[PDB]
Amino acid sequence: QEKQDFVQHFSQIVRVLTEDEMGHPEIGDAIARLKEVLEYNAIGGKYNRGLTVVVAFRELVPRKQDADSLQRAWTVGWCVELLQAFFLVADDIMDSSLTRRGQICWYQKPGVGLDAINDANLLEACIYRLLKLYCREQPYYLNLIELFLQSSYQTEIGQTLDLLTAPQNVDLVRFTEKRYKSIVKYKTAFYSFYLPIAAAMYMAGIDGEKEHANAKKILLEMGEFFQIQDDYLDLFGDPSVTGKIGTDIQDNKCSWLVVQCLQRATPEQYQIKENYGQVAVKALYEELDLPAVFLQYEEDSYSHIMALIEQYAAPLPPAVFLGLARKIYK
Amino acid sequence: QEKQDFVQHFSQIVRVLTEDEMGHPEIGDAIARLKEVLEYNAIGGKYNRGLTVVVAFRELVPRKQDADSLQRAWTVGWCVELLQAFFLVADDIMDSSLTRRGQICWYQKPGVGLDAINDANLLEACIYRLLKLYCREQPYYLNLIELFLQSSYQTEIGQTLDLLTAPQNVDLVRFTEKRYKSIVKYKTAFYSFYLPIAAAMYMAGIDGEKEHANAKKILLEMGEFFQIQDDYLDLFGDPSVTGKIGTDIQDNKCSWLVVQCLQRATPEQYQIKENYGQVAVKALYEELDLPAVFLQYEEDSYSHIMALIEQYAAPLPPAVFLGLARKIYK
Ligand SMILES: O=C(Nc1cccc(C2=NCCN2)c1)c1ccc(-c2ccc(C(=O)Nc3cccc(C4=NCCN4)c3)cc2)cc1
Ligand SMILES: O=C(Nc1cccc(C2=NCCN2)c1)c1ccc(-c2ccc(C(=O)Nc3cccc(C4=NCCN4)c3)cc2)cc1
Repeated sequence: QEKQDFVQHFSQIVRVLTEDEMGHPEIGDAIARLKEVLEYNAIGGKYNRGLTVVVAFRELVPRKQDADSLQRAWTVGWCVELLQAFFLVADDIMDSSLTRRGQICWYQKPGVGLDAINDANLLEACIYRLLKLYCREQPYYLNLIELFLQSSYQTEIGQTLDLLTAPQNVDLVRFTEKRYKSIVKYKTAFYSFYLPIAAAMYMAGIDGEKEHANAKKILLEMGEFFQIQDDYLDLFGDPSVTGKIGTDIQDNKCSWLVVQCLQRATPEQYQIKENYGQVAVKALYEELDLPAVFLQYEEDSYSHIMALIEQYAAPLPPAVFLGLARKIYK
Repeated sequence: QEKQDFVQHFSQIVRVLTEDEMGHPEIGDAIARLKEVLEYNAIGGKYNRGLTVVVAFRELVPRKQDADSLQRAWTVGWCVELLQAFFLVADDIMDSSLTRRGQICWYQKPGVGLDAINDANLLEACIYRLLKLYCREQPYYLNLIELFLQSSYQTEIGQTLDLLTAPQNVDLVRFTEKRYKSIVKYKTAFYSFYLPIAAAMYMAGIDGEKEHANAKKILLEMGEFFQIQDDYLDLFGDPSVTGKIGTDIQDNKCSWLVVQCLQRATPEQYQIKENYGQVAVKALYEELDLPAVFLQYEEDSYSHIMALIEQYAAPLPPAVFLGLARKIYK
């Protein structure tokens, strides 16, 4: 039910971002185009990240939430969604993707193409316009600005690392465990899991370095499991349950699965760079019982995350972290 | 001589941006690549914008400049240069350019291609890393963050507007004066002329809304002349004096020259969308005495800028604005 109140707030988000027309009509055409970029690219996902901001926030304070406070929590939720849209529009260009969210990628639209690059940059910019519009008088204004800038930088560094690692031709010597973890941490975990809780945290007046560092320990480990599950499901999931079918192996992805395969292949199995990149790695993954290795790692990972929450949650409510965990773990 | 002290400070800029290796070796390869992006893309221009920050700054205070203060002025100079590099790397992709600064465009490098998009984003991100590293304890920290974010947004809006206006096929009904001015203002004038002085301004403790608004009036008008001269010189300049030869007409640019041509062409001359986009518009421009129209507009524009400085400079030293004007006007 909540997610809907969050999705409701978008037309106001868009309204507010397309107001300058009023004060500066000369730029009207550019603003109309920005509105298209918003509506194409910010809508249509699951909104778990932006929603995480609202749930966290509302779990992290009880009587300090008048209508304006909740409004800011929604806006900063949507800022996370804009950050994500900025990455995705740009990542889709970089990897020559065709579809996104069951839709043609913004850039594959006739009349868009590589103009999508500036479109992506505008999505980014809209983050800091919303923060100024809604949060500039707030004590946590600067903390949120720096948080979104740091998240972007980490993500971009992760993406660099990913591009160096899986060039758009087989090479498996790069696909190591330490490199995999490192890509997941910077490219996915920081912005997907730390950013949304940390922002809620700052908005609740919880600005301590120690507390953020504790929350981060928990959340980066959750992020890591998330992506690994993601990788497992890409291949071994049911498209009837998941809502897409996966192309990791074809794409020369540094998947958890291929990293696991490599540290557990006799040289015969090793090569086999003869089937990585288009059909069945899939058969070899099953020969090495990677589904059982996953099942086992998931059990250990859950144990590990529960101890992490035990050790590192306080003085925050465990529920904030437990909520995420329940979602991650079927 | 100064410009050299500014260019000297780069290897420290790069050193400082590539330090995280020390604390986080897992990301080493990504950092090495970032260092390449810096050195390819931030070096090789004229550095007028970043240099404008140092000259302004040093003209705007007399005994309040110890070694650390001058260091910050240099760093924020270089932040402007990084902003510029971010735009240029990205603009070069969007318009399928071949060369930049007498060099192959970063993205045309074999092994780079559309990865340049993330490279561009990293240049952007490095702005706010330098500001944090050097300026976070300064009273003007937040003002500079917001200034660089606003400059980026304006520029991106300008670029949108430019893309809507000169799609990569002839149409001349879009090439109006009001649209031209509007593109120059947002795409070029804000970040090239207002940003560098305003940052120097903030660093000197001059944070007044009124003063910034006055400085802006002067500087956006300087920006406008700059670009118009740029357009004139593109065609009618001497490549032996300028250091490049111009391709505006071929590229379907909204040049000042074509805007002037259109409001002064009988329908015969009008069409003539038969020669706009590849050889000689050039002959028709001379038939309409556009070089004399330029010469005249330049004389009026100089008059106008001197009155603007007279009226709007105080309480800042006229020299800060006069220095720029002297450079703009042969
Ligand atoms: O509202 C839900 N969770 C929620 C949202 C916001 C905050 C919280 C929360 N709990 C307390 C603290 N915050 C929980 C919720 C509803 C449906 C789901 C649901 C959505 C997608 C899936 C699913 O597709 N999982 C999955 C697997 C692999 C990848 C992804 C995925 N999602 C984003 C990009 N990739 C997602 C599973 C469950 C998840 C969460
Ligand atoms: O150091 C010089 N000017 C300067 C630099 C920084 C601050 C100031 C300044 N005066 C007091 C306040 N700030 C003046 C300087 C040295 C050589 C030049 C020079 C460089 C290029 C040109 C020239 O190519 N002009 C020109 C024409 C059209 C375009 C461009 C251009 N430059 C950046 C992108 N396009 C440049 C003319 C003169 C300009 C300035």
